[PDB]
Amino acid sequence: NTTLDQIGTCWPRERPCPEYFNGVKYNTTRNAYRECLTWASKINYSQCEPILQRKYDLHYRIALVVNYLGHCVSVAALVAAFLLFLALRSIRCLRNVIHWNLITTFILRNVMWFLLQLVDHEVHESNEVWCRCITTIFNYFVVTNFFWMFVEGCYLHTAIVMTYSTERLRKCLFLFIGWCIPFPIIVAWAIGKLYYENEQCWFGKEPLVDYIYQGPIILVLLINFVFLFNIVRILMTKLRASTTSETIQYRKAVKATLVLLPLLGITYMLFFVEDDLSQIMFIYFNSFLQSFQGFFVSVFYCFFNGEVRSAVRKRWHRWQDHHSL
Amino acid sequence: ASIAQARKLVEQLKMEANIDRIKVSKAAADLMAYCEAHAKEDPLLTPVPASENPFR
Amino acid sequence: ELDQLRQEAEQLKNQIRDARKACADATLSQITNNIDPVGRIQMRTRRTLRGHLAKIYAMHWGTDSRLLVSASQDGKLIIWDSYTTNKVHAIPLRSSWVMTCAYAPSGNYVACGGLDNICSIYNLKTREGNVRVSRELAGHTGYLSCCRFLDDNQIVTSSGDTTCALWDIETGQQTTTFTGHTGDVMSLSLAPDTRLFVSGACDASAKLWDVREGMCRQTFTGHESDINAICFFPNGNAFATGSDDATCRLFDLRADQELMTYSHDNIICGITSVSFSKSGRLLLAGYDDFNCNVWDALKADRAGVLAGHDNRVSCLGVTDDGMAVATGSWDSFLKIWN
Amino acid sequence: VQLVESGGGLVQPGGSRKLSCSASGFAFSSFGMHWVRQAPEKGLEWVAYISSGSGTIYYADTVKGRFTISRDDPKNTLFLQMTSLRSEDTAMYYCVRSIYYYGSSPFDFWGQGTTLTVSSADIVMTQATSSVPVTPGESVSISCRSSKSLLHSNGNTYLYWFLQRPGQSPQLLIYRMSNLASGVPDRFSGSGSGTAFTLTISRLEAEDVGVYYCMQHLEYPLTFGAGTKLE
Amino acid sequence: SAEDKAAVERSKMIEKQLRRDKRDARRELKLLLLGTGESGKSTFIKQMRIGIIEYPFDLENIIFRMVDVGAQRSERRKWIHCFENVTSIMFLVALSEYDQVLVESDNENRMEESKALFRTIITYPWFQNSSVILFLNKKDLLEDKILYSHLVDYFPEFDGPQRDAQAAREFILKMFVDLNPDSDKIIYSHFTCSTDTENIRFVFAAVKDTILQLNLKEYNLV
Amino acid sequence: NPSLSIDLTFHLLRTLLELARTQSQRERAEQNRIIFDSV
Repeated sequence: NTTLDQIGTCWPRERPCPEYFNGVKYNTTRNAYRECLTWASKINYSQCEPILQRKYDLHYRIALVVNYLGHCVSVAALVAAFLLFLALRSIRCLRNVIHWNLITTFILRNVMWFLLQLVDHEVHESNEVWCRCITTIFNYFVVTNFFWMFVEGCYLHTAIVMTYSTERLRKCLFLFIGWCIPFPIIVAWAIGKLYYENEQCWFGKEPLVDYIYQGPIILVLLINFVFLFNIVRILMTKLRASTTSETIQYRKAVKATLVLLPLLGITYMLFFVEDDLSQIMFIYFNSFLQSFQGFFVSVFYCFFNGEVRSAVRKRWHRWQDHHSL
Repeated sequence: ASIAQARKLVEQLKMEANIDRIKVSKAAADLMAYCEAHAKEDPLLTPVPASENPFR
Repeated sequence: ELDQLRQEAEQLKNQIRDARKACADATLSQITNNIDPVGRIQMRTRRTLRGHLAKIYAMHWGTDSRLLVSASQDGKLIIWDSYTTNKVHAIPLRSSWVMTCAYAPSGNYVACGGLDNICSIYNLKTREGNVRVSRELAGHTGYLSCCRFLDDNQIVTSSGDTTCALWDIETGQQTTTFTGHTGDVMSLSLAPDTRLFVSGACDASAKLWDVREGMCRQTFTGHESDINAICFFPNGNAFATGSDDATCRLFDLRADQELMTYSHDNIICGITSVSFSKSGRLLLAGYDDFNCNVWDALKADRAGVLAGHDNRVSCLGVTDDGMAVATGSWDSFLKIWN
Repeated sequence: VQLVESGGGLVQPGGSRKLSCSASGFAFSSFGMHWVRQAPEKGLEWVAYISSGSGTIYYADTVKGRFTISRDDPKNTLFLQMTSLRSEDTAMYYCVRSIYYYGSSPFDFWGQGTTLTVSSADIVMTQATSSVPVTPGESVSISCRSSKSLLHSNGNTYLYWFLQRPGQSPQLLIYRMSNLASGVPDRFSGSGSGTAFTLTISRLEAEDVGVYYCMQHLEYPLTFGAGTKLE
Repeated sequence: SAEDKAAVERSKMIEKQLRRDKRDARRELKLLLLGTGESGKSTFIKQMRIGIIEYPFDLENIIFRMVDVGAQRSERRKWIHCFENVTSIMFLVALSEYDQVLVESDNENRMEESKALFRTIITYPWFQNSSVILFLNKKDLLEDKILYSHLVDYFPEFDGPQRDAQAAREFILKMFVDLNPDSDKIIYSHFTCSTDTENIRFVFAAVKDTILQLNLKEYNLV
Repeated sequence: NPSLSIDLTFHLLRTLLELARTQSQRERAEQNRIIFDSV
């Protein structure tokens, strides 16, 4: 008698292979065959071969481990710097407020980075609410960090170019710029992404929505690059006036440029955009720069900062004298 | 002018030398007695409860 | 004539030293061995006053223990409500470079001054409702270092031109001068009965001045360095002084010599301000160590420390009833301890 | 130190008037300002308060929603825009200046006054005696009662005493029952508990004739007493 | 209470005025002018126009406050600490004072007192966070005096022509600059006279450079 | 397919998810081969 098989196909007393079985796609060009003795219990599945262009997986696991180590030690340094900024109540100036907000944004994006590690392919395929919310919040903290580096660029450029405007600036403007501006931008991004591309969780990409948030960030980097140029120009003028020796001039200008690079975000412009070796070194180097950017900024602008070190020393002397008695 | 200043210093030392000085231990005991007598009136040595302290 | 006058002055100083040694049967520390110590000091901040833009230099408590006046570099002479941290007055100054201030015992007037060499007296109780200049007491060639009110008619000042002065407020002229010091006079502290006060100067010697007679009663050449601040002991027969040599010196008027030295191995910084507690048992002193030290005035031991400031401590005061301790530093904050 | 008022006169019911108060001789911009009203057969009734800098505004329960208080600091002039005028609103109006802080002397100057003629949970202040015949040189004891305790947790009891002489604007006598007002002689004093108040006068002078007010300042709206005249 | 709330509102009004005065204090820049009466500082102030003495003046939008303490007869050690917040310390000294001596009429030049004051002020720890500006006045009078009186009596270390006023200027400048033991700081020098109207632009440029150097040090760029 | 330095985090996340999906599909394909050989 004629009955259905395990898929639901009625056999004669030759059929194509099924399209899917447990999620795996098959090539349905070839036919399966049923054995006969009255039907036999054996079904010939030898034709139903499953179908499975790759990049080097080992180098991406190495990049992942490097990112884990960099972001973890960056988290440690940012937590230390955050506690130092909260314990030392003498640190009040606008520069340090901007740097504190930069630290806050670095630690928030690192926490979001940690939160987005436990994602499998099923979370990607199924556009769940929590996944796109985590993606939107992460992108929000990213664009917020970029806007705070814009604030730092504008403040630094003003301080080096316009000594009057340095004092003209107030925190009431920069707190606005660094908090109110990214919110409708990320909201417009979320709306455009929900309208246009809602089949997969929002960290995915398809071969225009991301240009809403990626667009101004590059422009920010470009203008900060212009800012950096003017600063170096003035620095060179100072190097002409102060040391009057080309060796010292170049050593100081190079050290100043290298330390200004992670603060202003210009590291992302150093390696901007076929060749697998060049692409994997691109990913390696940008992973290095990104994972150590927060570490380098926190360490250089907190642990090497004269005012901060003096406040730490004074606090330590206070503690030792209080507890010794 | 330095002669007049020396005259003023000499007369000041004359005025300060010819004074009555009390026994040092007696004055120290008087200061101790003052500190003892007003100890209950000193809210820094004696803690003040919340119902009396205007800062609590 | 000068050499014989100098020899006579040296003989008189030697006679004074011999009398001081003759009456020095014991020091203070040799009889306080039988009294219990003050023990641990656990004072805490009760209020923080945040209203200053630049370095604070001086303060003075009111006699009601409720209002205080403070002076700062930003040109605001600010009168504070100690209980509710309300700002009572913010008096604009003609010259922002103010070093001292004073509060009248009646609450009607305040005084201020500094590098302008003018003692300015302001009236708090006016028909117009605003605080305006009532008197400009310009009579010095050096900076005004300290002013304290006796009443609404007479004020005692000390300045940097080696002269101390009793000023008549109503006339605007000096009542009398005190030309005894050889260096800049830094501070004065008034007796509670308004008859005597003690001044100190860069010549490392304290002088007791009689307000009405116009003469110096006692000279104490007991210091190694510049005297910075003085606070008078409440019983009228003693006082305490501070100086740059990190030793705080407790002097007795009737003994006519020093009673006690305060020093410690880990203190190398000078003294900027001093004050007494109500009973006189606890001596408070502000140092360049960014804190205020609580010293047991009878046992000589270190009783405690109040460390709530970040910049150099400039001013220290205590209420007339001893209720609260107030400190101020160049970090533009005031702190109240209890 | 002058307050010159205008914008009064005789009006019809339902109309509106803009009162003005020209301030001179003092630092007007730092002061809080009051409008106070008094009917011919009644005592004073408080209308409205505006703080210095216009930070806060308070109205009486019968005033809110109809009258608008405003000020112009650079011209030192106080304004009051009064609409929906009723026959009950006929009164002598007063422009009052005050400062509020510890040790201040508010209500120490009352304006000239202007005449305007029109064709529940509050604290009640009770002065049962309408007048007392007196003789110069004798002492006087005048009581006052409050419906609520006026003793606040900070220790102060917010009672004020006023004198309104015949044909004159009210003059401040005593504030917070311990601090005598400037310009007032030391023969006036006050005492009492949190609810039972006494004004004591020794060696009475001829110039002390007038109506005496007790007032509470614990909570807004402010209320006045009926008033006791010395005859 | 109503009085408590009104007192808080008045305190907030006072805080608003304090914020306004804070903004004005930020706009204002303090400048300390040191020097003696015989240096001709009144003519310098007259050129800059177009107890402690205040000299405010305006730029196009920058407000400067020059402070003159030279009238005071006092010992600097017990009051000068209040000038830590001054951006730059200006020393106005005349170049023609080498023929002049102190009031004691002994063998001590007024330039020696100026050098002693120079090093005494620089060695104060409160002023090691700011710059030094050196104004050398009476250069035309220097030019006349070097021909009247040869450059030999107070200058045993001078190497150059005894009538060369430019060599005199450079030598005196060098001697002043060599007195600073701290290589972290720079001295901004200017040659001025009673007819030099460019002193205000020297002050503006020197203060701007001081601010830029303080920023570069604060930024850990040098 | 351009790759920007400002999207490296999500680029690496996408790549790692593609690799995990590939390994999961390979394992499931081997299990399905076992099932079909058994059936």
